[PDB]
Amino acid sequence: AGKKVLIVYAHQEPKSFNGSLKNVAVDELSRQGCTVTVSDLYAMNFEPRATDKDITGTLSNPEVFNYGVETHEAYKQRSLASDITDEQKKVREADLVIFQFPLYWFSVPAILKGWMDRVLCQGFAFDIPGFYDSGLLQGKLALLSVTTGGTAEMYTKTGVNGDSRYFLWPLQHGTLHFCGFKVLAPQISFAPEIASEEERKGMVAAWSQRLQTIWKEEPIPCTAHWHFGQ
Amino acid sequence: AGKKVLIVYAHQEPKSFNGSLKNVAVDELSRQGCTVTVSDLYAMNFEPRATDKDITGTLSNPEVFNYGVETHEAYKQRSLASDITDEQKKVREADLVIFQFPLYWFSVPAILKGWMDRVLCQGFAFDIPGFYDSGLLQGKLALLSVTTGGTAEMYTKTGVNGDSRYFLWPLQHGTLHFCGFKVLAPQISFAPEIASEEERKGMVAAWSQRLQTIWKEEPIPCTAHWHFGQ
Ligand SMILES: Cc1cc2nc3c(=O)[nH]c(=O)nc-3n(C[C@H](O)[C@H](O)[C@H](O)COP(=O)(O)OP(=O)(O)OC[C@H]3O[C@@H](n4cnc5c(N)ncnc54)[C@H](O)[C@@H]3O)c2cc1C
Ligand SMILES: Cc1cc2nc3c(=O)[nH]c(=O)nc-3n(C[C@H](O)[C@H](O)[C@H](O)COP(=O)(O)OP(=O)(O)OC[C@H]3O[C@@H](n4cnc5c(N)ncnc54)[C@H](O)[C@@H]3O)c2cc1C
Ligand SMILES: COc1cccc2c(C)cc(=O)[nH]c12
Ligand SMILES: COc1cccc2c(C)cc(=O)[nH]c12
Ligand SMILES: [Zn+2]
Ligand SMILES: [Zn+2]
Repeated sequence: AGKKVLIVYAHQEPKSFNGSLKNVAVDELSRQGCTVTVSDLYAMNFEPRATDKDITGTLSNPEVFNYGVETHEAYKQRSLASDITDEQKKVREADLVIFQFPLYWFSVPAILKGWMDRVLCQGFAFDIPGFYDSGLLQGKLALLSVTTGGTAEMYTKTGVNGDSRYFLWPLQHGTLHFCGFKVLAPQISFAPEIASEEERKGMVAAWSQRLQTIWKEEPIPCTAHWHFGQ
Repeated sequence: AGKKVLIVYAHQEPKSFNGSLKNVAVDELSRQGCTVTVSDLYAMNFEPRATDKDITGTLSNPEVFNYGVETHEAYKQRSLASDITDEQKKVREADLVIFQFPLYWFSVPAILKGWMDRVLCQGFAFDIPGFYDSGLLQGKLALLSVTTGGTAEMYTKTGVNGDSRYFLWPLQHGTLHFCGFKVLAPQISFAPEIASEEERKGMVAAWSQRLQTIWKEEPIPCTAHWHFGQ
């Protein structure tokens, strides 16, 4: 409906399976009348390193540099690098944030890890206190749309990779829940490089079709039990 | 003696607590007669992004860029960027790789994420297929030395952060095990910033003491059961 979506997208190749998933999301959400923004990290050459270049003002302690202290202070003073504050404005206005990425080492590619490290700073995304259900991005929805090398069978409790939910923990809970997001169920598109033409088409359309009803979903309970069972 | 250690270190500040932990590791291993090499990622301005610049000369398929494929072929045809192959030589020669970093979003800082993404390429670290135990770095030891913001109590199974072992899974299992490493128990230095001066000394001194008999240690069983089970 009347909602803003930010898609944070992390793939080098527009003709990729990730690129297709990002474009069907843009096409489907735009069809519904949503306001849609994409941060295409590699095309923006997004800086992933957390450095002292991310602060442009007088440092709180120029003798011993502490990235988290300095960026928290910079956020309050408005002295963060503008690439960071550009992304913060997108996130502040968004009702839903979708992350579209290939799994790299059971996690996000580094360029996207750098977006989380630098954009989700203290004062903007959380405060101490003001995290988990009290995070500063409360009200907002987030969803991981992930592609894998490994097959769905590999990513089971007794498969070699363990259950797919296990590698979701640091991203869903440690990052998105910590910032206050409600987490929608992940979209995992398994092993598209191995899959047939028709399985690949089906995976694209399953995503497109789920997006038709995304505003009707409830978030997951983003708890240890959900991720690990027991 | 004779062992080679590589320390891959990811902190911006030489006077940091991470910096102190890296420096006692160098002091202690050097005292024992070990060959020691440090990759100081921030001081190297190490590139974290996985891009086509990682291949020199010409591409295996310059119409559709697939990073895994292109870097696999580059590795085989000795055509990877020299920042990558410089790291790979350090890893190839090392008996033990220590990673020293502050926890960022239940994981490694993006600069060290990019080291894993770009250094541990197919053909070097693992083959498809050719992993976990068919994994090309077998024989090597790896150890995560992590500092946290949250206290040990926060990091228990019913604490807000969940168990420490839960965030360890993508690094120890999805990355280090997958590559063939035997994984030594993690060194976790919980919450240095909230001091005291004496307890901080204590944590530096336990790390130094542990490194005294590091070569006597048995690896962990790097299993779903160790990370999640009872
Ligand atoms: C550094 C690194 C670390 C990795 N770590 C892991 C890991 O820990 N665990 C794991 O499982 N995997 C891992 N992988 C594998 C990685 O997750 C997969 O290679 C990636 O998820 C595949 O997605 P893709 O977009 O690149 O696929 P592509 O190679 O782009 O897609 C496969 C095929 O789909 C085709 N296609 C594109 N669009 C469409 C469409 N509209 N309809 C039909 N077909 C289409 C493409 O043309 C291509 O033929 C790793 C890879 C790298 C490089
Ligand atoms: C982007 C980001 C994401 C984060 N995500 C998480 C997360 O997911 N989970 C989490 O728990 N935390 C997280 N943190 C917090 C982070 O892990 C801690 O801030 C960090 O681990 C502190 O380690 P440090 O080396 O920077 O401590 P420092 O601030 O460098 O130092 C601690 C104290 O020890 C002093 N010191 C240095 N050397 C010695 C010495 N030899 N003896 C005694 N004292 C010494 C220092 O001067 C300082 O006073 C995050 C931080 C950031 C910026
Ligand atoms: C290309 O596929 C891959 C590349 C790198 C790592 C993995 C892991 C850790 C599991 C998996 O199933 N596939 C992988
Ligand atoms: C400054 O401390 C922190 C910064 C950013 C994230 C965390 C998380 C996820 C848990 C925690 O205990 N502390 C954190
Ligand atoms: Zn959660
Ligand atoms: Zn394992």
